[PDB]
Amino acid sequence: EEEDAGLVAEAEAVAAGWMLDFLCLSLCRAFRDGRSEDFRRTRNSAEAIIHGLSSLTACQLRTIYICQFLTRIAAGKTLDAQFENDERITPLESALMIWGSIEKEHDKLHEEIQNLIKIQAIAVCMENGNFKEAEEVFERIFGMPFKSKLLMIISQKDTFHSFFQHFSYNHMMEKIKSYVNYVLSEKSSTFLMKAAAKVVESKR
Amino acid sequence: EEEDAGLVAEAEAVAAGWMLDFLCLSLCRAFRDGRSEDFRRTRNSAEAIIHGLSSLTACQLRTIYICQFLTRIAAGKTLDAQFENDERITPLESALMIWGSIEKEHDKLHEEIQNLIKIQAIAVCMENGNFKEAEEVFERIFGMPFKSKLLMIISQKDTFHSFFQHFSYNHMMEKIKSYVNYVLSEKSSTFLMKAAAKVVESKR
Ligand SMILES: CS(=O)(=O)NC1(C(=O)O)CCCCC1
Ligand SMILES: CS(=O)(=O)NC1(C(=O)O)CCCCC1
Repeated sequence: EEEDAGLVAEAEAVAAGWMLDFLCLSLCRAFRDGRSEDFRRTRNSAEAIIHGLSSLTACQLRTIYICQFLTRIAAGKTLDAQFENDERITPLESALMIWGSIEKEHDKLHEEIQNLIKIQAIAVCMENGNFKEAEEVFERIFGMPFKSKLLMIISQKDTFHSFFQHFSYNHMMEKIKSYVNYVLSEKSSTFLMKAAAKVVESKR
Repeated sequence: EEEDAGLVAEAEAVAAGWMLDFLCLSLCRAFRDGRSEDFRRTRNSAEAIIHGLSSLTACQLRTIYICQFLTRIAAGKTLDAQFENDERITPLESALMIWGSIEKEHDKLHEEIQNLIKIQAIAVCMENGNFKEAEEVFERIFGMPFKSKLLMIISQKDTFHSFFQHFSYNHMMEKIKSYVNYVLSEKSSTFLMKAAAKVVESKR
């Protein structure tokens, strides 16, 4: 009776871990494919599942950080979104924090993604007339050559600058999508997805 | 490329169906055990998963009605909850609608549960001083012997009546819990729960 409830709770924790992995794989694919509504609905599902979990392995915490990073990147142009208790931190600043917190290799791709988020964190403020806020974002990030070029653009209030077109929002998204392509190949073999794909293939 | 995305979407629909079944089993157990916070968190998870599903088998629709019925029963005393587009329909009235919509046997237990919800739908209004609303609930439900006894109690405004203690809220909950005990035994063999319990048992 007391042992039965204990065995049930452990089984629920096992199933929840499988649901979290599947939902991360679904979120990464939606981000890659640009399926905006599917990403929104899948994020709602991962949030709910995460609140029903208590114990997290190091791998599950990395998986959660991935969902969080993609959620902030998708909301990168939504300056009204508050992802941290400090109301000043913009969505791309919150993404940059999670990017530097994941236990992952700091390869060339990692650094390019980091620098593209830094430039775009400022650019999105400028492209909305929020020039004072761009300087405040700049001070929190920077905490050069590029550093002084960026301060010069904020100071000149030239929102439509050629620098923000070379290191564009679309370039940041494409570099992030190439990274998500590695996460997708890694989680394609998780339990729920593997068992679901096997049921589908058996009906072909 | 176009066929790959199609196979992925079908696998996601298969996994979602397994998540819906597991989450119904988790919700029924929480209701039975009286684990209020676990029920609230699990309901949040089933809602999110349901919004990510498009096709529903007849069995999945029955499963959803079960989650809905238990959700309204749990909110039975919360008269500020609006479960239908018509703002007048109280939570126990909304539960009675789903109870008469499930494709299930109309055994003795089914009818006892139906009649206990009818009496309590009125009683909860009286026990909050909402006497006019109790008469309005009574008219929508009824739409005797019991019928005239109930009208007499509403008319006398005797909120604390001996009738509402014999056919009490606790009796309605206990009868509903015995029914949930049958749903729990039926869904204990669903894919995700069976596979999770097997992982737990293998570590013992
Ligand atoms: C806005 S969020 O913080 O990014 N949302 C999650 C949460 O747990 O809050 C974290 C992982 C993605 C979905 C759920
Ligand atoms: C308030 S509710 O309507 O009862 N919520 C569900 C929904 O889909 O809205 C239905 C099944 C239970 C959880 C999700």
